[PDB]
Amino acid sequence: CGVVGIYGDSEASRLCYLALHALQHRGQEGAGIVTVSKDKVLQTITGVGLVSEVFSESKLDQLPGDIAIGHVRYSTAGSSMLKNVQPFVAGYRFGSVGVAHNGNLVNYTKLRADLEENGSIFNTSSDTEVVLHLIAISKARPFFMRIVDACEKLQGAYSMVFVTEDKLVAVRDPHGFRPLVMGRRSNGAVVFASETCALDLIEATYEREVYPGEVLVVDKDGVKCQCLMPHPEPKQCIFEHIYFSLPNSIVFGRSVYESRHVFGEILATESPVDCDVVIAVPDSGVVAALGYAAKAGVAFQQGLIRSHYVGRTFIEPSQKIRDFGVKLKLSPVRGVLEGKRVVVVDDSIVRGTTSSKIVRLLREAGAKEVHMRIASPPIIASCYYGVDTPSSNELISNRMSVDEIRDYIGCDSLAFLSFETLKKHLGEDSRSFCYACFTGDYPVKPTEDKVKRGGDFIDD
Amino acid sequence: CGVVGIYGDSEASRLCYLALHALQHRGQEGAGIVTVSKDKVLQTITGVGLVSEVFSESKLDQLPGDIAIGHVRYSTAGSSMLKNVQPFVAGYRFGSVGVAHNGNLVNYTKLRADLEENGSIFNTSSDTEVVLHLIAISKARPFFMRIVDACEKLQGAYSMVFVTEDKLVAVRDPHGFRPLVMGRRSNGAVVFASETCALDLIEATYEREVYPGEVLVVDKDGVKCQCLMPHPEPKQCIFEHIYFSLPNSIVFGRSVYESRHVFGEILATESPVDCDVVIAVPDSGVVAALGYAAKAGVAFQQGLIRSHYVGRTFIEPSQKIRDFGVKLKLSPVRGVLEGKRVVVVDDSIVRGTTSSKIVRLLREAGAKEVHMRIASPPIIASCYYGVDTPSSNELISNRMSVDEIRDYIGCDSLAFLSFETLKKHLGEDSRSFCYACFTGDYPVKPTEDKVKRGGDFIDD
Amino acid sequence: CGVVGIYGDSEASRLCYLALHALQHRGQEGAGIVTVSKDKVLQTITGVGLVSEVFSESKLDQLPGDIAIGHVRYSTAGSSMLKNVQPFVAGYRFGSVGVAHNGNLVNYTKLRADLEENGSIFNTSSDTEVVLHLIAISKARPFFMRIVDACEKLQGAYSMVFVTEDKLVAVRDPHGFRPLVMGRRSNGAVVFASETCALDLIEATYEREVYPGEVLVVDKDGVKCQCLMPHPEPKQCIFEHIYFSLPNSIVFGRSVYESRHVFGEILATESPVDCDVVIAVPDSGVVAALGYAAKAGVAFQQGLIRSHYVGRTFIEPSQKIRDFGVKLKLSPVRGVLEGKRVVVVDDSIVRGTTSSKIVRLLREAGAKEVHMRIASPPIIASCYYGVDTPSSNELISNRMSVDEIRDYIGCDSLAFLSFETLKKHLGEDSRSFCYACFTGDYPVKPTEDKVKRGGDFIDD
Amino acid sequence: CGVVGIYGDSEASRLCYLALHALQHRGQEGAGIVTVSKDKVLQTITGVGLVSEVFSESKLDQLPGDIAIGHVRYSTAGSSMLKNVQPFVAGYRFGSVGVAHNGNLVNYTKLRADLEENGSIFNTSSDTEVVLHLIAISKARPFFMRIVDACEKLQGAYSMVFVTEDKLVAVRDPHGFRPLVMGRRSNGAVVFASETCALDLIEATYEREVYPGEVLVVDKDGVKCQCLMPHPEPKQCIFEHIYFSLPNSIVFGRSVYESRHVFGEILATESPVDCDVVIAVPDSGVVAALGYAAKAGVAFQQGLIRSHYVGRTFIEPSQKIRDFGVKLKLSPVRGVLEGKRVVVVDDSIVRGTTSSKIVRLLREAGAKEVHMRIASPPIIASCYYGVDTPSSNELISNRMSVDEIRDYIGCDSLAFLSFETLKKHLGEDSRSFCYACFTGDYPVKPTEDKVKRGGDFIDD
Ligand code: SF4
Ligand code: SF4
Ligand code: SF4
Ligand code: SF4
Repeated sequence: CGVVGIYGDSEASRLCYLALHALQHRGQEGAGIVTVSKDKVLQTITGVGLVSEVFSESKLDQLPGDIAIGHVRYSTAGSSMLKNVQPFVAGYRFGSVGVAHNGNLVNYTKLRADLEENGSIFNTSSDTEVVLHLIAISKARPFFMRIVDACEKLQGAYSMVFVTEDKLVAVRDPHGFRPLVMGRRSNGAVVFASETCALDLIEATYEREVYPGEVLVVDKDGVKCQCLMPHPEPKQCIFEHIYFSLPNSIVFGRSVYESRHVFGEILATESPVDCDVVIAVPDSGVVAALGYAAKAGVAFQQGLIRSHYVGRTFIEPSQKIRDFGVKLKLSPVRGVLEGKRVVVVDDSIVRGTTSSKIVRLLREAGAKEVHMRIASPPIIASCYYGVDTPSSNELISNRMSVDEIRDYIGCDSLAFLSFETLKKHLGEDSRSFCYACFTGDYPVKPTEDKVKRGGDFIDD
Repeated sequence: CGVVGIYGDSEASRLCYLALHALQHRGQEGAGIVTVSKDKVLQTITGVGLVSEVFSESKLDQLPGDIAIGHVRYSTAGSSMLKNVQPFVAGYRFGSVGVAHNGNLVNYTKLRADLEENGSIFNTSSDTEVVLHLIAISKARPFFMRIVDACEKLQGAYSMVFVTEDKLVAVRDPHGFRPLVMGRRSNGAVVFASETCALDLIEATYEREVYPGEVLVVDKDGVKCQCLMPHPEPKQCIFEHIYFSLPNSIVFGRSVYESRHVFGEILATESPVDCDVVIAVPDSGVVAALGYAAKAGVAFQQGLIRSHYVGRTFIEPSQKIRDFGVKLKLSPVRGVLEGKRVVVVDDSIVRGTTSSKIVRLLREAGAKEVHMRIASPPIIASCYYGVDTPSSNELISNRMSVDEIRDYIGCDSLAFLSFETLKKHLGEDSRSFCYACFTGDYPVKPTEDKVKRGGDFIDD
Repeated sequence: CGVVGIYGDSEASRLCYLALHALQHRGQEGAGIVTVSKDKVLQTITGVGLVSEVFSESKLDQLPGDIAIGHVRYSTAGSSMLKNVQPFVAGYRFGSVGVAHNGNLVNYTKLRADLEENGSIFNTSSDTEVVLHLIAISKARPFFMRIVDACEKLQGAYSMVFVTEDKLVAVRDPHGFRPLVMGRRSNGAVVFASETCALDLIEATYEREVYPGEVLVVDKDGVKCQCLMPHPEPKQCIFEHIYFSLPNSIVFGRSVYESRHVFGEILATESPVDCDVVIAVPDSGVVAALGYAAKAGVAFQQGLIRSHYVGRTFIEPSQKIRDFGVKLKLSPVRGVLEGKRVVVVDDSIVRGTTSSKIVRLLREAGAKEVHMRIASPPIIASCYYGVDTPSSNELISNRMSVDEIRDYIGCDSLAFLSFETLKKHLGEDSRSFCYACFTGDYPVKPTEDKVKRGGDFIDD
Repeated sequence: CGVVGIYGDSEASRLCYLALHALQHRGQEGAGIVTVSKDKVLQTITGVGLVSEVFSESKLDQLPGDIAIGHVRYSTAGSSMLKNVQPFVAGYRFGSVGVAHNGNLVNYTKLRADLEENGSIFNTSSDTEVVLHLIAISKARPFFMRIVDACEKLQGAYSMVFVTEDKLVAVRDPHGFRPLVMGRRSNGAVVFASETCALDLIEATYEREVYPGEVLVVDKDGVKCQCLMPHPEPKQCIFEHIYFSLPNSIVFGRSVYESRHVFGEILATESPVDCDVVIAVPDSGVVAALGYAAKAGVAFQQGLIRSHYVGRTFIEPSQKIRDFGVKLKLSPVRGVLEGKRVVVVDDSIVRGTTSSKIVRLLREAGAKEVHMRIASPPIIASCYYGVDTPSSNELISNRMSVDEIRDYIGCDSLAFLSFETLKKHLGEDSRSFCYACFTGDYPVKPTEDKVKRGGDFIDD
């Protein structure tokens, strides 16, 4: 998912909408904005669909004010989602507060059961309602002290933005699992975003990361760090660099473009093969493939073309056209592929069902050989920190060998990025990253049965 | 507002939709349904607008199950409503529960402040969330005992339907302020509705009123009254008969058609005037006007015609046409009015602004005289029991005399229904009705500053 | 169908929209407007659905100008209509012209075949495209002379409004089959409409009928009758008074309210029966029923209530609820009907399927007897003049006797309005009306196989 | 624009929808389909917007049949388009016919004036209605002979597909200005499309080009060439290869991918400059830039990223952010640009306004130098053959020098593709291509004042 906050700008809702648009890749199932009116009321509008499908200019017009947070939401309920109320808003003894969260509370069920034992009710099963509940039972003042009280009980990943009647506060969990960054507009306006690309769009100059364990709060006085909670060696999600963030972004202080380009280079040195063309699975693996092509010394060619007009809800012929889902967004250039030995670069392999479709598509297009190259180590464990992966037995690198996956998807060779060379490339910062999906060893371990943060607002 | 519940029918969502349609007059600002899937999960879909604007056949298809409750909501936020989340659903230690409510908790702010003092948060400012909170902090079992526990702390009006993973329960407050009735379908299906007309549509035979102070619960065993909470002398809302319900309805055991027809008769005996025509303000006052015409001995004529295609949002010429809102739904028949002395019957006068528009419309249409007759006593005090009236100083009968209102709206005579003759017509049951809007004396008095239940899910 | 035209008003599109709304009863399948920009271009927007479903304030904004015509369209394709392009616009040697038509060209197929023989193509099968074709092959000048040339070849009914780059012209066929009336606004604005009620809404004072055979043209000079084409004794459609127009209207110089009230009176004198209540089928037959109740000396009671929220596309339970279409818009008042002998008044009986449903509905509501009274003579022949009736063998008065229809619909008695007493009530003007649907004798007879003017813009 | 036809498939409308989707780049302003029902009626549904915005599964369901043509339209009226009625359908003496056209009739106004002189009317100002008119006045039989008769009067570009009650015919004008290609499905189904990519999607194997001057007709007998009209030396649009078609396409027998890659190579040999990075303006110039990077020997990097979620209607901050239109779809990777000398490749320059925006965007992103390279010769003359270019004085290469454009857009160097080296690369086929937009010399010259085919169905 993705979060956004703006303090001190008369177009807070519009700028929040734009930054949510710039982060749309982080979550397509839902969107929402919460803005503080000049009379200090939290107006919220929230729906299922894309940021543009949820917000019209008519609706942005119903959100006047100087402060706003915004959330963009991923969900395996896909388009069959019934309700979405994130950013979550509530009222309690100290006023009104809304929160937008990106992450996953590992100890959600224990926290919820303990709160339920004293009569708490839950409108949604989302972590952010547990965060608000914890803040509410806190007896400390001011608001940031209650945020501190609440966060000390949370295990897991969280990057959050809170909005109140006159404050905007950003929180990054002590491990720093999830990206959060701060920028400033030409006027005093302060913005937080999940990635720097959202800052770039609305011309908020990137200033710094929000630090792991930090509680930044901006009000009339300005931006002030009012807590650097105790935090160990970091564990920032490596999958942000592998897959989840955009190449223009600078997440965790690194250029995502350079990460993926170097991954491609590593694949080419460490698992070369005679080939005539290097191509990508677009648009993800283009950058990595460029790097592979650079080291391998054979030219990159745009052998597959992503369609501009993909919809994700599309008609299919009655007489079966097999693999229509992919053929509706990937078109092969027969001129580039016919009779050639093709190295096709891609960013990962989880289920393995779509890689098979892509290999078949390339072969039907005239490819003589298809050598697959994955710009990531094999994914063996589930993510417990806020991005949905299937269960551990559904991960094809848990069931099958590398040679077995090679046979299953039907390609001549198959090579993953070596985990050890990844750590070598990171070098000094190799200790600053979570790799649980490649190793199986989690920095924060689940205390009982655990969940993916976003399902649906449908109640058991 | 209006509520509906169905237990024991494989088409629960569809039948709930139809009954909400049959109650659409009770509330046009929002609608919603909650249905229990075969796997015992509470699926809910809820939106702003009419029942047909909120529910498509596609969406009814996402609500399979045997149990469902439904709510249809009134709100002075009109079409500018941002969020509507009623019927309200939540999860707590004993499972999942949804509730639909019609009424008003007089002591909401005290109940909410006391709950806030122990760390409760509130997603909405609606009474029904307070009811769920109270149920949740109850330590009793079973569910109906917690309903009893919660209701003993509520002052005010409430007719509610609760749904859980396998039960449907109906609750009527001890004064019986608000209608609630029960009926049975051909199969075992049990339905509760705010008015009998919803029962009539979906062919659930009317069985009985839910009694004041009753907690009916239907499950696999059947319908069982499991509490008849202590209850004073009833105070059923007389405005259900004056204005709020449909003539086909039998609310509080009486035919609403007969109530309004007799009111018209009373107006004609007790305040006659020489006239040539008796007409109504449609479609509300047609029935009363018929009765007036009968007693007065001059013929009823349909002198105004309501338009079938009223939209409630509508374009207006830029060169202002005066009173375009009424002219867009009421068309006079000049043949019936030209040169005649007209007695025009209507159900009430609150603000008094539209009565003036209607008199002007009749005069422009050729009426020689316009004698206004209101099929209700003068409305002087605000309703504290779940249907929105303006504040007491905004009620024209608080500021002005009967003769003063006559002058302000511009008619030759003006007469209200005598309160004493209303009580005489009720006779034996004259003690069973709330009249606070005609007297000023409330059966349940507000403990502090008090609210109207509808609001908007926009947070202070 | 219904037509509208406005000349000389800067809000021509908005006023056209409003008048089309005021005529919405004439046709619900389509709508459209054509307005002349200040640069003398004919901007047109046209769609399937109601006037409000077709035109948004955003779309009215794309139609600036001083002149506009508008059409509202009936079609047996119902909501399954694929295209609608009426008002029809075209360009030809003398500029650009749009036309909106209400009526039916009896000799359409002959006219179209003769035009096809010289290479004409037809985008639609509508009469109005034939009218434009005929105007175009005319070699006369000015424009009204070409209209005259074209109309002399048309047999049948037509009330039309033409718009050009700077003129608005109204045409009524020599028999005057179809209503057309003219009014003036406060500024110079001149409007034509199918019924006076559309004039009344937008405050254009009714001036006069457009006369049978008249070609009125309004331009910068003003309104001028430039042709009173030869026309015989008129044959104005009696069904406008029986069914098609609104009671507020004055069609053909008569009050439709008085027509229907007198019809009710006639039914009561000429076919009385012992009864306890007189009721109507709402909203059509209320006026007639009032008159019946007046003569019969038993009180009218609103025994059925039309629903305000009828949709015409509505969900129905899977387990069969019989006659759900009617039960979804007509609700009986059991108090008015239980155990009583009911006379129910209605405006016609064509198919006879719905009268049976209504009788059954009344009986289920407790009626002891159901005496049906039809405020119209029996309909035996099809209309050849622009309002769709089923074929002659589908008309129940063609198959069955009066006593046979009585048995088929299941009522105790059944009585139609006597044709001879209808002619007596008309008196002097009894010669001025078409009665072909009651007699079978047509004033203008079809020259070959003939059509209903509106089908679909779907091509054979 | 783009055209599609399918004969002999029970899913003709669905397959037409998919092929129109695969051609969506050819025109975004409108879409439409015409399908022949089993009863031999031409059902058509047609609207403004994208293919997915125009067609729902509900609407495809209303188009059953075995034959269908489809059109996708470009229009400078953009989203402000009022009506789109293409594919055009009509009825005439020999039955019913629909046509979809891509091209431009140079002699439209003369053809239309001559047809107007004999009484023709025109619903639209589109060329395709003139084609239908000409077919209709033909006295020859069969249908293809009338097509031949009509085409002999047309000067200009046209690739058309006609549908009748039982035939599908394809027509390519004698110069072959516009692409049209034929393919076959697994069952007998025959499809025509503007580009091979539409064939590829729905698995119709590419068979051959439709030849310049050809009239192919497919019916029950099969595909038969029934006219190879006299045709000069071809003049196929070079802009199909420069800009208009997709790289997966094989238009005019050549791989568009190879054309653009070679153009990039030519730019690098003939106008080199010291640089550190080669980047493209996505996604258009990626292929050419790849070729440039190959010849120049400096690596390609994806220095700009096109946004996936471009909307073409989009909100903008009220405190103006400059160049928001481009910043909303192109994001620079600062890591790739900061301090580097950038060669940025793009496919053309017409107005020159957006190139300036892009250079500014690159400079703000840290580029030390910006060398622009255009993979096309300078565009000096307007296209008279069916794709909209501004007038000749609006083309920046008409006003300014190459060095002058370099200064105006603000880059260090600027180089266009040499026209002579383009002709050299074409070699044998250099005579088979229209270059009027680079030379000024037209193969077919306008006989009088001339138009762009798209317009809007708004009438003068
Ligand atoms: S388990 Fe994988 S996806 Fe989850 S935080 Fe760790 S590295 Fe990222
Ligand atoms: S105050 Fe009036 S409206 Fe309110 S419950 Fe009492 S009688 Fe009804
Ligand atoms: S046939 Fe009947 S409906 Fe038709 S014009 Fe004559 S009276 Fe009217
Ligand atoms: S003028 Fe240019 S764009 Fe037009 S057809 Fe010729 S080459 Fe193509």
